[PDB]
Parts: sequence; C-alpha cells; structure tokens
Amino acid sequence: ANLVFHNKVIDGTAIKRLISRLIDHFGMAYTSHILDQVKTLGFQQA
Amino acid sequence: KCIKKGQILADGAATVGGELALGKNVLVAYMPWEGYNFEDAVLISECLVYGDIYTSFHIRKYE
Repeated sequence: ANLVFHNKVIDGTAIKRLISRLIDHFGMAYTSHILDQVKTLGFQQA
Repeated sequence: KCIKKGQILADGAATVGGELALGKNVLVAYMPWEGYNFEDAVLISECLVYGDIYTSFHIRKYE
C-alpha cells in the first residue's frame, strides 16, 4: 500500500484529513476497518 | 452516658455521628483506561462489589 510516511505529529485536523483521503482512495469498507484499528491504537496509547 | 437536652441519641440512614453521610471515600485515579472511561463512563474494581461498599437497601410495598 502506497501510504505516505508521516513523521511529525497527528492532531485532530490531520487525522480528519487522512480519513477523507483514505475514503476517497480505498473506499468505505476499507476505511471502516482502518478506523477500528486506529481507534484501538489511540485508546491503547492514551 | 449522660445526655443534655437536644443531643444526639441514634444515627439514622445516611447519617454518622450527627453528620450527613451520603457516600463513601474510595481510592481514585484520574487517567484514561482503554476507553472504558470514555466521556462519563467509570471503571471500578470488584472490591467495591464484594466489599459491599455501595450496597443499599430498597423496600418496595405492594398493595
């Protein structure tokens, strides 16, 4: 998968932009699974 | 025990030693815990259950 490598910081407006690009590129079924994984990662790190 | 007029004799419910007592003092930490305290959700220990810390009596009248 040709995902860009972010290397600075992921705040609220950055994650919203990434999700919209993931939806437009991968579709909603993929992004729905990505959202579940990213949500799990955020809870675990918090 | 000697008593003056107007001094306490017995404690009612939610009253200890002549003071309103509506709750319990419990050990608390403020931190996120895996989303189980997301927003106003609260995570608790089993010791509050089997310790009977927050057990209450409820009398229902059927007529």
